[PDB]
Amino acid sequence: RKESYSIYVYKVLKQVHPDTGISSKAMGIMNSFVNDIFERIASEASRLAHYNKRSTITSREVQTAVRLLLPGELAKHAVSEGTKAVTKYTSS
Amino acid sequence: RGRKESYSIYVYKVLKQVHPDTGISSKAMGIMNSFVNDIFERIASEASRLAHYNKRSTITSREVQTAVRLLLPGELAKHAVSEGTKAVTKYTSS
Amino acid sequence: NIQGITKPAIRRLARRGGVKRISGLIYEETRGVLKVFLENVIRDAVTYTEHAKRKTVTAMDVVYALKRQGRTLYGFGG
Amino acid sequence: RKVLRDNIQGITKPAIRRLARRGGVKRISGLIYEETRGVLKVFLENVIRDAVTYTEHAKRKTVTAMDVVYALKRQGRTLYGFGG
Amino acid sequence: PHRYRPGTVALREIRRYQKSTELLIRKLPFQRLVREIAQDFKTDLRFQSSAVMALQEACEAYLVGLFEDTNLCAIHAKRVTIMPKDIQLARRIRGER
Amino acid sequence: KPHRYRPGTVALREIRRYQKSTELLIRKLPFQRLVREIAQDFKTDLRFQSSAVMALQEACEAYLVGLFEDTNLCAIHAKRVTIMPKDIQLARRIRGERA
Amino acid sequence: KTRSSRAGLQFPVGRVHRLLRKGNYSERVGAGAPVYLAAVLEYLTAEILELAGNAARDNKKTRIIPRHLQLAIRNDEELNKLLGRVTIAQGGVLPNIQAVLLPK
Amino acid sequence: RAKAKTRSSRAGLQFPVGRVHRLLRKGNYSERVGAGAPVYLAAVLEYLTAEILELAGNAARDNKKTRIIPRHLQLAIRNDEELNKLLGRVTIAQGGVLPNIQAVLLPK
DNA sequence: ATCAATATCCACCTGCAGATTCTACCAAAAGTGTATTTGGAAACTGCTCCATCAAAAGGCATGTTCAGCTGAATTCAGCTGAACATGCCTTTTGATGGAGCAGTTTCCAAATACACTTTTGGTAGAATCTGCAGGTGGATATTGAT
DNA sequence: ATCAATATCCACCTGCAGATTCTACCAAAAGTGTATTTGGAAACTGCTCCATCAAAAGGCATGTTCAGCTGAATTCAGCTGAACATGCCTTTTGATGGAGCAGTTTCCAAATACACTTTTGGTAGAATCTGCAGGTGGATATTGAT
Repeated sequence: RKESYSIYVYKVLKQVHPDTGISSKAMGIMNSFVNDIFERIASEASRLAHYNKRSTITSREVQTAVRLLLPGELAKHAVSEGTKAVTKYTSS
Repeated sequence: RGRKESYSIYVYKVLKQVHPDTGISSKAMGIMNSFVNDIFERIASEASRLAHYNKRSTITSREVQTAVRLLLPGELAKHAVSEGTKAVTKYTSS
Repeated sequence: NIQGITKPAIRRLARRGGVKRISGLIYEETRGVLKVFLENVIRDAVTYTEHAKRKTVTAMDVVYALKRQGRTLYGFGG
Repeated sequence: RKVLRDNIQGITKPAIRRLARRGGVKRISGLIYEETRGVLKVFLENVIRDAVTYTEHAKRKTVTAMDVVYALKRQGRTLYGFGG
Repeated sequence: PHRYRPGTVALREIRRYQKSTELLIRKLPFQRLVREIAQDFKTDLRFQSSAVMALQEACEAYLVGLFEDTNLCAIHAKRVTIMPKDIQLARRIRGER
Repeated sequence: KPHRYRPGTVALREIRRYQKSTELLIRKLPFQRLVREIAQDFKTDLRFQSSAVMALQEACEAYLVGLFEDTNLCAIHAKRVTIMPKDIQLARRIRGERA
Repeated sequence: KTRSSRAGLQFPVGRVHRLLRKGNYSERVGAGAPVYLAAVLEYLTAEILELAGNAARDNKKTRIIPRHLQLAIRNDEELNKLLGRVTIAQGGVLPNIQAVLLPK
Repeated sequence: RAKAKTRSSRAGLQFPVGRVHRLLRKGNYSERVGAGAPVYLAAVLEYLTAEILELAGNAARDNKKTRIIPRHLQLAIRNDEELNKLLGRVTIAQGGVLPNIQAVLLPK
């Protein structure tokens, strides 16, 4: 079994555009995009923990890495979304 | 205390092997330390990716070799492969 | 086989790159540049193929070769 | 505690001229100097932005050489000689 | 006998191919090229056809981008005609040389 | 005479002089002020190891020198000898700095 | 009941956790890290799909295709910079003719 | 108890095989590290060091100096095609540039 | 058109800041013994890639005509380089207060470990829906002639 | 641009088939509970090195004047590259065999992990050694002539 983000991309698409669809090639693009940004964020957070002699990647490393990788307003909204989702997850 | 490791003594040893009557300024030694750390991280991270791509949990000399072949520009690669192979076999002959 | 990259294919590429007028020398020059590019990308791709101990260059080998050359390509696995 | 302002004008016309010389330039339009100050301010802002992000993540108040070296490397401008 | 003036069909072609996304090199000659170059490393390698297609997308996107830079270089020299010297400047500044 | 060199002669001399040497070409204290001003607008009350200021200055000077080389080639390309803003812009656009 | 639903997200928090755990990134992965990373990935995906669907409605399509993704990426300053070194296959280029090449 | 031999002496190296092994093992490159990986890696790092130091020492001799400085490292890196490619995105602090004046700028 | 003026080259010399050597303490390799993990040898498939081959669709090669672009030539206003005086402000060397970097210690909130138990995403046929073929012909744009 | 004639562009349809969803099953993954361990935050502090201030000197920024020569603009033609007709052929489309290559599946020797103990290699700091910065001022090369 080979996994991908297809179903998740699809669900986000039905959030932001309920009537719009997406072709198979376009979903391959989106999948590559998710994989790309994942490896960028993770590998930057890994370097961040190394430089600071910590064995753990926490949301603090993910947030700093987002601040180094995304350009300006994308970074600000991404930090907002990550903080929101963590706060809503801890509450349970 | 604050003990700081570095490649300086090994760089210096190689210096004495290739030019026994030549010294090196501390800024030039900092360049050489920077270089060693840099090439190290390129090879180790390419080998990590190689093990990960093929679903292996171990970095072996094979991943190091193919990383060297992807990273070094040609004759550098060839001679680096020779020195690495030589050192490995010499090592394994205890 | 390089000459199979034809003058009109090269014109088509230049048109998409917005070029309106083209010197007669460009085609040969283009064929040189293309050749170097391909030799680089296939070289490393083959190297991934060889490390995996395969003899089928896969799409993912190409993706990795393009990636370590700073030319990330989407739509083929990453 | 005194106020830092307008320090991009410390990058003078003569210093810019020298840098162009090292870069091989024989003759320089009069508009180059403000252009160069703009390009330098942007470059140095980007580098320092990231170096301070490393400084903050480490809960320090002192930008180290290593923070700067990490920012330069993140941005494709690896610098040798300042790892100590 | 009706004739378009020089450049008019060229502008027409720019509009068409900038609106489109199809590959502009024919598949078989490029696959032949890929297999020759590759054989210059280990003969009789197989290729997944999606691998050949990945190579082609990479190659055409690279040449198209290079032609956009070359075009800016030609225009910088008060010209509308791209010349080998424009390709050369573009690649030198790109760090390809 | 009163002796006078022709325009270009002293600049060619300066190219040879500065391409032979490696000293920083920007005055040190003003560059440091620049670094502290930029950094303080991002987090008040940073200090700097002086090592970090010299690393910033090496990086900046090597960047400007490199860009000026590329700018020079752009000026030569348009059959000029004098670099102009449009040459810097062409260089930075082709570098992908601001395409 | 899953961590994704718990955090308000469509992207799979569990999968993202397993992928950090197994990616040779660090010895340990904190509990908030994959929540936060999944949220970032979902957000960027939504931005892209928002713009690409917009571009597909301005060409009056109902199916997003790679071309709409390229139009979405390149016409947006921050996304174009984030993805400045990315080739989208079958994406083409923006329509763009240098003014000096036009007639008259 | 047997006499201790460094792994470096065993591999015939000057670079430190055991340090390279620990750095591999604590770098989060992979769960485990093969015995021969730090020897090969240390070998390659020593070889590249020898190459650079060879060319930079020649450049110091040419400039009538016995101490290598960053300028000598720059001269060697940029005058060598393969080193210049390998280090194509690196700044050598205090390195300077190579003497180069475009033909069209020289007096006519 | 040698000559004056200027700059660079190159060799000299010696103290001292910087480099090299040495020395002793100790962190971390190395040896040793044992537990755990793994990746190859043999084996069994079944997608999947190449080697054929052919008909006809398009797309390319070639040769001619000429529009118009590139490049040479020429002119001239005015910008930018070269050379000067002046004196600011950087560099240097130095002394000093103290911020905070870093080195250590305790000890929990937050992590890993392991056993179960549900859930989900992948998968793949079958059943039901946008998008390309591709008709157009009808605008839209271009062109030579006034 | 005015205008008629010519060529290509393109909004507009309509079906059908090729993709995109329903139907449905199931291991692998995700979650939940419990038992543990532990990395890193808090607190506390020595002592490196950072910020700041000053003097004194003299390097280098600044501001000015002026004309050499460069960029800009213009004119013109030689010749190169766009457009086009024509007729040939390469590529597309697609079908067929079948080999051999990926790609899982266990079994287990061989390799790697990891704690504890011992044995140096490597670092810090002190002590010693020494290029060469940086000051000389002739020796040679280049420049731009009046």
